[PDB]
Amino acid sequence: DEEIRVFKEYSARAKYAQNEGRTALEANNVPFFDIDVPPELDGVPFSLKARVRHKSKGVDGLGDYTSISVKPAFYITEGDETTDTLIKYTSYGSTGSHSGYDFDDNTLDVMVTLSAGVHRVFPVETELDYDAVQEVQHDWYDESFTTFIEVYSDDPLLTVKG
Ligand SMILES: [Ca+2]
Ligand SMILES: [Ca+2]
Repeated sequence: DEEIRVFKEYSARAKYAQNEGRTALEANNVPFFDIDVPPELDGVPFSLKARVRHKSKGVDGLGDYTSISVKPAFYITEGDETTDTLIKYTSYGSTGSHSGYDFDDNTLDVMVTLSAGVHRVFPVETELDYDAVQEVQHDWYDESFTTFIEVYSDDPLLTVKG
């Protein structure tokens, strides 16, 4: 069995966000999930992933051939869920028009090194595309063309075996 530890699934489009700290993102209703890092993973790098869908064609009335640059990230509290400082994690960028075919879904795949205890994770889109700004007046904290279908880990360090 190739085990998968699911952390969360999201149906809503992820919001554009710069690294403005935990309080700012929560104020703007950026959904999150918490990960409780156990003592045996205290300060130990592990793999965190997301199934990511980019879909731009006609979204908010955007042109079907408009090129949209994307770069999803996790923003994760360095301290616990009550602290503000966030660390940025990215792994890929993509560009051009996006149809959002499930067989084209991308994978954010990062190495995360965290202290023991709870950390809050914000799945976000970090790239605000200028064509989007001009065509459909997208700005920071608007819903982007990026959706975190599922956040997960297939790292044996995190999964329940079976
Ligand atoms: Ca296995
Ligand atoms: Ca563009």
